[PDB]
Amino acid sequence: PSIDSLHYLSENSKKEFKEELSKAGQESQKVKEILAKAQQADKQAQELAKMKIPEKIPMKPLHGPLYGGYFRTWHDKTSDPTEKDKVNSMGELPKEVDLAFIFHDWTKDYSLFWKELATKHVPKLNKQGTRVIRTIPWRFLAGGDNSGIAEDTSKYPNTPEGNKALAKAIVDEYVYKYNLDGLDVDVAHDSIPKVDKKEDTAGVERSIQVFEEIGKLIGPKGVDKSRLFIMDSTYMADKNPLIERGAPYINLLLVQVYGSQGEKGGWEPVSNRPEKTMEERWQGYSKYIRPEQYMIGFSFYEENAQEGNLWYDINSRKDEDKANGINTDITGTRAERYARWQPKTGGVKGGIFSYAIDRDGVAHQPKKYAKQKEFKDATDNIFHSDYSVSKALKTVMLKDKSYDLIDEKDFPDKALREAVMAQVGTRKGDLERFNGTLRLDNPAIQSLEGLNKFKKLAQLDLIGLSRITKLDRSVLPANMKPGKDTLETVLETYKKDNKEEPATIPPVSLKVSGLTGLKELDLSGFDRETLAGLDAATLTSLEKVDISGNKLDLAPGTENRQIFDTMLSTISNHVGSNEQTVKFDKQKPTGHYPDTYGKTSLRLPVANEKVDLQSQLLFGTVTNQGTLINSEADYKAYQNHKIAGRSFVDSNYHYNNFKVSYENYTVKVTDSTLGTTTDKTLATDKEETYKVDFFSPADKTKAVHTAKVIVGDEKTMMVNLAEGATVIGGSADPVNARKVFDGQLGSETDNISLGWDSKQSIIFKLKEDGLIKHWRFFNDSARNPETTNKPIQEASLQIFNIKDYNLDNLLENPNKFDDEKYWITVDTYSAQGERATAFSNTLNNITSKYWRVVFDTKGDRYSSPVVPELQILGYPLPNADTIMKTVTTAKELSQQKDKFSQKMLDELKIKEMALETSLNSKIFDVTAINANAGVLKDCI
Amino acid sequence: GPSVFLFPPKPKDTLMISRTPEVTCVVVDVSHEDPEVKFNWYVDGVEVHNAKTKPREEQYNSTYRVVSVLTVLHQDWLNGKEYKCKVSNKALPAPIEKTISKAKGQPREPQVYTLPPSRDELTKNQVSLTCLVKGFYPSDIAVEWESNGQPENNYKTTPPVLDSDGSFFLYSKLTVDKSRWQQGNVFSCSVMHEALHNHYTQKSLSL
Amino acid sequence: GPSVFLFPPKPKDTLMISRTPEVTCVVVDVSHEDPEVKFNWYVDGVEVHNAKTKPREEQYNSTYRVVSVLTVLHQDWLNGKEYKCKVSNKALPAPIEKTISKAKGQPREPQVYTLPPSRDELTKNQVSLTCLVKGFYPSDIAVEWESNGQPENNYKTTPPVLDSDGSFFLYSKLTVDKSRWQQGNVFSCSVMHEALHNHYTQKSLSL
Ligand SMILES: *[C@@H]1O[C@H](CO)[C@@H](O[C@@H]2O[C@H](CO)[C@@H](O[C@@H]3O[C@H](CO)[C@@H](O)[C@H](O)[C@@H]3O)[C@H](O)[C@H]2NC(C)=O)[C@H](O)[C@H]1NC(C)=O
Repeated sequence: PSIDSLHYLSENSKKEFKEELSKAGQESQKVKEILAKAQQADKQAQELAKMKIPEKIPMKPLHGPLYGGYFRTWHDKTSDPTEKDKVNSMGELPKEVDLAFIFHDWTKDYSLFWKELATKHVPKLNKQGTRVIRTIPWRFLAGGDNSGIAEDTSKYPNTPEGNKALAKAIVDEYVYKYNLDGLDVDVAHDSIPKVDKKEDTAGVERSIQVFEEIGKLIGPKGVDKSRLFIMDSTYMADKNPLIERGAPYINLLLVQVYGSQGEKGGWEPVSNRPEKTMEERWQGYSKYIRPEQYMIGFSFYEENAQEGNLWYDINSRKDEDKANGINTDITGTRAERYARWQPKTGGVKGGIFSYAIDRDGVAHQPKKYAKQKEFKDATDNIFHSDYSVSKALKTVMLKDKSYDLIDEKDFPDKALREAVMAQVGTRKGDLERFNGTLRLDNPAIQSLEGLNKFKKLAQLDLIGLSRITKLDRSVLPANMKPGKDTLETVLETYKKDNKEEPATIPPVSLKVSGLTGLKELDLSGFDRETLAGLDAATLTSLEKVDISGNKLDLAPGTENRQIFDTMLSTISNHVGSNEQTVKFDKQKPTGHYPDTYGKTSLRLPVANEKVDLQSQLLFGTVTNQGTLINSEADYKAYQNHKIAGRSFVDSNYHYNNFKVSYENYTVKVTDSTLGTTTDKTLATDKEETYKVDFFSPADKTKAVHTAKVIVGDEKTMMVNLAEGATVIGGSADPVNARKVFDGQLGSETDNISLGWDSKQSIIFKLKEDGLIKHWRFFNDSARNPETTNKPIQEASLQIFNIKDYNLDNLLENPNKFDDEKYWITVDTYSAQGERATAFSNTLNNITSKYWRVVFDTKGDRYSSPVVPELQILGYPLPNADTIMKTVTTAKELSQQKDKFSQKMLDELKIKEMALETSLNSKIFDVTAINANAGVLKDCI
Repeated sequence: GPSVFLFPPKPKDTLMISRTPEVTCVVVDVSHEDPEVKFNWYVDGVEVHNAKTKPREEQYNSTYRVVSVLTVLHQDWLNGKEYKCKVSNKALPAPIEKTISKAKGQPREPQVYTLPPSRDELTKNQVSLTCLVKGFYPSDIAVEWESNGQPENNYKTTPPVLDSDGSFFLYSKLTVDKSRWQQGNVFSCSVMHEALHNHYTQKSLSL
Repeated sequence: GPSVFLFPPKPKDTLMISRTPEVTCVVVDVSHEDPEVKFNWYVDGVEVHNAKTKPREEQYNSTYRVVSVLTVLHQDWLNGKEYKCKVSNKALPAPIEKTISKAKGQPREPQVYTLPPSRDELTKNQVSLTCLVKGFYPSDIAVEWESNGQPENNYKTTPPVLDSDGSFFLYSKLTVDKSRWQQGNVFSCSVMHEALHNHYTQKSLSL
């Protein structure tokens, strides 16, 4: 009985049976069993071809909180009846399971399971209301690595027509094959479309498109809406490549975080805080999908649960009952919390799910285990599960008042009620939890009664209910005034020291418009900030209003004050404004800091005083209404701010109360020498110009303001000649050595050791021409105020003696020029023995485009020169080579007091004085040098 | 309870300043759901708070391990400073301390000898150019193979076999195509070890 | 609870086809409370009852080491067959199983070549004659030195080191005088290696 002549076996199964042929390819007795089983598998396959699959009857719409489950097909007694340890039947799942996630895991082609589904389990699931949805991996649907049917790149190219073919085939094979009731997509990066563990962009997009076409063929947007579109993944949504592209096509979204890590998230030391929290996930999905569309899965205790899978996320087997693999008490089960678990924000959940649904009733292994390898009753002993635990848990959830349907007793206005249902939902719990936008445009809405029920709503657009007449808290969402979350956690999470959660509730966005029939509007005592959302022109019938006790800046001239003036005018034109009909006072405006400051310079005289930098310079509180309060007197003018002739602010908010503080905000001073300070105190005893950076307590990188303190005369800013240096010959590694010249101070982690020698040297040219006046080198203490590197005890800067040596020769043979004979010592540092994080010294208008310095810790015994950062100081000065040459020529001639006469000497002295002034100036003016040089060449 | 393991940097990393030498103390032993781990690392007996606890690079489930890596200056490791990490966490009775340093002992200059391939090595597709480095203390040292002034990745080394003089020794063999070996472009064994001149040396080879 | 560790035979025995390798399962850290140990041997994963228990060896921690030795076929062992020790004790929830085998992979013959010191190397006082044995798989291998057919003891042989190509390599250096190593005298490095061709290799040496 050859395997090529079986007819009814799938080409895959045949390829398997012939690979099994190759092994023991000639063993006389095993070549029998392999053919005899390929045969019995062909008999099964043809029994699969001749069955009468049950026609799929219409299934009532899924409504209310649901309970779903992923049943290990390997754990089903009929998937492979040869495995006698599996005794349970997914058909034994109770009616409390609202959703049946068809899992196709470990079912042969000839497997009875398909028929049992089609003829028994699928019918029963229908008759009980359980809808069956098959799940496949993204690899199953995309990629070619074990992509099954998708391996046929000819049958399915990554092309539009190719994608259409792939979709039709996939739906036929996995959905239409059994006329299945739903489509579920595994999104686990493992299930992610993979090929050589490599992202297939065409695979990803094409799977997006093929699911999308199936969703054009099945699901809410599909030809066959009776088939569902589910999506469950272990990956966080922000990593779901199909989230964006499949949201519009999907019918269901499932997510299971089984285990303490999924309940509480994981822990990050870097931020020292929880990560991957439930709320994060539900929010992520909310970026894509509705909380009604969201269902969460927990895990039963699966047989033979190995490390990782052995989550014990539900109640475990009691330690005494060492042979009892079933333990049914949900009380205090983490799954109990799951059954109670609702997302704090957004809205009410779509429902619940279960991973390893085939394990309902089996207890989790006790922790006093996993040291034993060959012994596990609760984990690895086989039991026949009645799914009783699943029934109990599903019923417990099914008895949650939280899911109660929103009804007309909630919103009496059948128009308003229907409109809410249209825009919000049908569950009462939704209203307490609904955290979205609310567009109210049906003019038919005669009364807003029940609107008070909106507790978490994000935005609220009243966009044309002209039949409504009065507006107040009783008909205004609970979220109307500011507040904190009142939703207590039902999550038995692992947060223990993080045991505070007010969760300030942002006051809802209240857009109101087309309430033409509105007569009474009461927003007083809502602590509201602005009038935004209020279509004042639309409250045509407005007759009574009170907005006292808000957080709104009603100071005249504000856009807030503008709307207030309009409303006051409307009242003064309707019945006259008076203390009874209108209330706006008792505001407590919150000052915010201004975005920009204009004081870019603070000038003080040179005196032995000291000044609080921030106070003189870091100042100002602007309102969200744009009200800039910049002084105690400014706050006193706010006290003087009057509305209707009197203030609108609460009498209790003293300027102190009113004032926002710029304390804890830091400063970065920077004197003209590029020296830096951080004392808000600054002493004007020294004539200096400093540059001030304002840092928020929140940020010390982007300055909120820059300033120029000026004691005495202004000074030109220096320049980091070291920026853009060209590394030249030196002991220090030029690649690394540029880091000292790298402009940035650099991090503690970065290496600041020049050379393996108490003294180490580095040459380097400068980027561009300039006037050099100082230099500086950072000690490692700058990098870390506490460093073990000993400081440079003595150091030296020198230039290449280009006057005596051909700089062309040096550039030709830099190593040859490693001699101080090739150099000219220009400066020398020598530590006198005091701790310092850097050293600095002026420079007498130095000129060498190239330089070469050595530093020296002077530490003999394997103490190496380590220098934090290299600072070369001056101004930009083009033609520095030629200008400095002229300067030295002027020096030499001014020495040549015998060569030139007194009449020439006076002009030469004027010229030398000019050059002296020019040595440290910013605008290179070579003209005087040239005129003097012409005079000198004439005199020579 | 948890346990700590401190791993010195690669001898090349500690021997090339262009690299950033570091010892990594990681704790993977008995741990719990409580994830707080106040990793603490010292050097020469002075505990440094600063660190860069690696973001968990674990791809998926079942890897709850925290590792801290401390970069160290060469002149600090080299000076034999003893970095001891004492890690405290609530699951632990007290912080656990473990120390590593530059190995104690008189540094000993490696003696390098070049050996050409055995004839069988040219009968092999890959012939082996050998550098035997002996008499080197401490055992930490970096040797490498290059050809035609360019690095040769097909090189293998040996553990620092303690010399009879208390130093360590090894042989390294760079493998090259036996045709390449026959037309051997100039190879160089480049070694960074404090026991080296300029802590850096090249040994030449040519056809 | 006691602990079980299964050790293989000596490398030379498994590394010369003439010799008979055996796996001996010694259980250490065995407390007084649960002293009893039951041993099951296994050749190639097949349970065998030919293991022979030796008298116990008390450890320094007031614990005993109890060993049962089962002979294996040399070629079976070198071919990666699994020698398995099952240890039974009252302190274990279930019997402990341990398995061992030769390194998996196609065996690669060790090539053994002895080279005398480089002229620079022989310029020392005690020149070393080095026998490098490379290209050897599975890593299981054994090498020994001799000179003039007589064993040379002033020698240290490195353990086999898995090469980048999946075989193993090592060097053994026999120290003689640079007077003697370069005096002129034929050394023979004799290797018996499961990684060696015919479980053997030879390396010739001369000044
Ligand atoms: C890491 O975490 C996941 C999620 O908690 C663990 O659960 C699931 O384990 C099963 C059984 O090992 C995996 O099922 C198989 O996956 C392969 C992927 O090629 C698929 O082809 C088979 O049809 C089968 O479904 C499943 O991928 C895995 N993940 C999920 C979301 O169910 C997983 O076991 C953990 N890692 C290990 C090594 O156990």
